[PDB]
Amino acid sequence: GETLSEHVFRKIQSAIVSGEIAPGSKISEPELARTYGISRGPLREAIHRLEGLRLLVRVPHVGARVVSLSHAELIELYEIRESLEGMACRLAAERMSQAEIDELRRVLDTHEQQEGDYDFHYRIIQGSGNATLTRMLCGELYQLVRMYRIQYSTTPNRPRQAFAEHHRILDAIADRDGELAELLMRRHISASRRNIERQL
Amino acid sequence: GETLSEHVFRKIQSAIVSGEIAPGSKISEPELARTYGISRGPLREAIHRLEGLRLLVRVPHVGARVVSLSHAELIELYEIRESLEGMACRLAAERMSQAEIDELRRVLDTHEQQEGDYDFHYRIIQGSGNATLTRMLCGELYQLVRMYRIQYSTTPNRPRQAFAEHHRILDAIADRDGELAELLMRRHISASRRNIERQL
Ligand SMILES: [Zn+2]
Ligand SMILES: [Zn+2]
Repeated sequence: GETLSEHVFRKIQSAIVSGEIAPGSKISEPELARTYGISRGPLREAIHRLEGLRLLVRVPHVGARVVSLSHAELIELYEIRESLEGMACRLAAERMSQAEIDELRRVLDTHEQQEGDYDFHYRIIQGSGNATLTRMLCGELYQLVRMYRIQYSTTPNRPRQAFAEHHRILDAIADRDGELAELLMRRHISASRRNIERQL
Repeated sequence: GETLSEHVFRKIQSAIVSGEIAPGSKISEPELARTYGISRGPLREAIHRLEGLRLLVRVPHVGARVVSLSHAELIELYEIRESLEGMACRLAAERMSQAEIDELRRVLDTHEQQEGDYDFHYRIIQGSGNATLTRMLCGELYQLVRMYRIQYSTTPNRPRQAFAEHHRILDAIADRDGELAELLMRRHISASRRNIERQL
């Protein structure tokens, strides 16, 4: 079972990621507490966790604000993403069983929108054999990625460019070439960042 | 101000890291709740966070256990550490102001034990200009590092070997060579892992 402080966290985290609460919105704490009817005891525990995930920001006199969704935060998020997703492909090419790679191939063929992208990257991170890697990618970093993409959709020709990048990454993992797969993942993540930048 | 669930978390996290609670120890939940006298409402919120940090482990019928401190967990922890500390040096050589580098040089000269190591790595991660990087290194990963080193001290000749490795890393950062500094950091982190492995 979950605690009350955890139920409030994820329901707030979903409203921020999906866009129900706009970026930069001031969080009315006694007001939002009336929406769920729970004391401020465990409520600060929820807000403090969202500040650590850099979904909210602590303003010193005023209180908590939804993150700026700015250019500097985008560079911060894709720096770590490039390093973590890169080493995930390096370990996946080393550790993914054969049957794991064909399953990764099926998911690619069928999807031939942003959740099909999640499916491809999720297996690779899972195939890396590192649970701490999954917590930082799928648990923390992918939450801020999801709310940049909702506010800034992909450009018309991106899904075709990104799909070919996926095929080359999978082919390097199947060939057990971790050095090439890490390099291809970095280019693919860097291409995703430049897409969001062109719409800021 | 902090919440009660957060006060209990850090006091438990300190007892696990320092070694007051042995690795693999079964956590008696109603018993440990009597030690602090707080209901199980916010208590599960503390245990769940420690499982995410992989300091505890959830056993399905029994409950929570202190982490195994095994060889597989050591490889998991130093995989991410190599990638994150490596890119931290790459960004630090790009972004650390001049005055930041001399300050990093002073700390090295004076310390010429495991907290002097923390001081050197802390400035570099701080100099990387990435706050999310600091949260994952100093906040989460360094907690599991601290409890491996307490249970397994350094070998007699390690501080001399590690000190020279620090001087070469700082020299690459001062020369603004991010590619070399990232490579030197990886070798230095890999050397630290092999030290702990020799005592397992
Ligand atoms: Zn993708
Ligand atoms: Zn060191």
